[PDB]
Amino acid sequence: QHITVRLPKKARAMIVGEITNVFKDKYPIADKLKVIPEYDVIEQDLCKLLSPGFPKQPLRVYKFGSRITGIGNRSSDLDLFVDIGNTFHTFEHRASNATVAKLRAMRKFFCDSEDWRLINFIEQARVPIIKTCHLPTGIECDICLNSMGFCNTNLLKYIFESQPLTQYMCIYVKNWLERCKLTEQISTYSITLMVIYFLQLQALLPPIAMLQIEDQAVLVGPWVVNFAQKSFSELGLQQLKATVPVIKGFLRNFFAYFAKFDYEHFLVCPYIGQANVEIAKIERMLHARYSAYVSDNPECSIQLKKPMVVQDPIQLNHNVTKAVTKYGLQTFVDYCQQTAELLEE
Ligand SMILES: O=c1ccn([C@@H]2O[C@H](COP(=O)(O)NP(=O)(O)OP(=O)(O)O)[C@@H](O)[C@H]2O)c(=O)[nH]1
Ligand SMILES: [Mg+2]
Repeated sequence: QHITVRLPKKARAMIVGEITNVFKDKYPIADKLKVIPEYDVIEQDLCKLLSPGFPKQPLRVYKFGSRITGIGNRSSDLDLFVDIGNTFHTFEHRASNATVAKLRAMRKFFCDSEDWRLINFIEQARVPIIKTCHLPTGIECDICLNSMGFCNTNLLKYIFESQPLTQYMCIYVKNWLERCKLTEQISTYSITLMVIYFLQLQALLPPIAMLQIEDQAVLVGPWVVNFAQKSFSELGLQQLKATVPVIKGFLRNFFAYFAKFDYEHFLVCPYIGQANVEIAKIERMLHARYSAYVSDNPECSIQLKKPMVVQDPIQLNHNVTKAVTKYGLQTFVDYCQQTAELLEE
């Protein structure tokens, strides 16, 4: 514990190499993948496959995840939420056995169909998923019955489009995480929220709470999933031109910030969007819907007694890094420190 975990060579080679890849090559690819014809085919085939099994039931498919927000690549999976029976606005604190049952019933169709290959069936994840290759396109699809990802995907799109610097940084840190082999502890989504929070502290992104001042709210259970698509100019937020030197400097400060962050006392909190949000105080700073929810359901409050706390800005009871261990956090912090050193001018 007294020794820093050495930054893996595969990451080191990417950092000391020019960041020009993302600006010139990976960004155009990521932006194209927000919309391609292949997704239409997948959604159609999913409807063709499943609606026979649920003939008299409403059915809609939603695309979400890294491809749809604009930080994906060629090899990314496509994340799909299949809503059977208009469950969109229903929130399940934990995947209900009925929901698992629904997914199990859906698995059979992928095994018997010719256009699909069942790759994996994951019942015991936070979000149970069917992992299946859409053979006509070769795209690996992760199919779930949870609407929240679609909702926070629409928020990230608004953020990325309003402040492209955010998207460049998420592409960079996503690749960094993969080269550091930290994906088992710190997910792409977690680090996306950390980029967003870091830029909120630079007065370049709004607190999400400032986009949900109600006058109306769209809810999934107790969570407010819509938001006002405010002009950044009416928020006084300047929209930066992303240049290689601008991205490099913000990346350097991003890594230095999370290298020195106090994870024992503070949490990453894009909902509040302010510095030094205390773990001991966050639950009283959340609004009436959260307060009422945990009052009646104390067991569903955010998990704060964990090495690393990164709060989802919509599903406010979700610590996205709740799985990070003491040593996983140490590794992340050590890598951030060495990365910042390598990015120094
Ligand atoms: O803790 C989590 C993880 C994931 N998600 C939601 O699930 C989506 C897909 O989750 P994901 O694990 O596929 N992460 P993603 O951003 O797609 O990146 P990649 O590694 O390229 O797949 C994310 O983009 C979020 O919308 C959550 O809402 N909470
Ligand atoms: Mg994904």
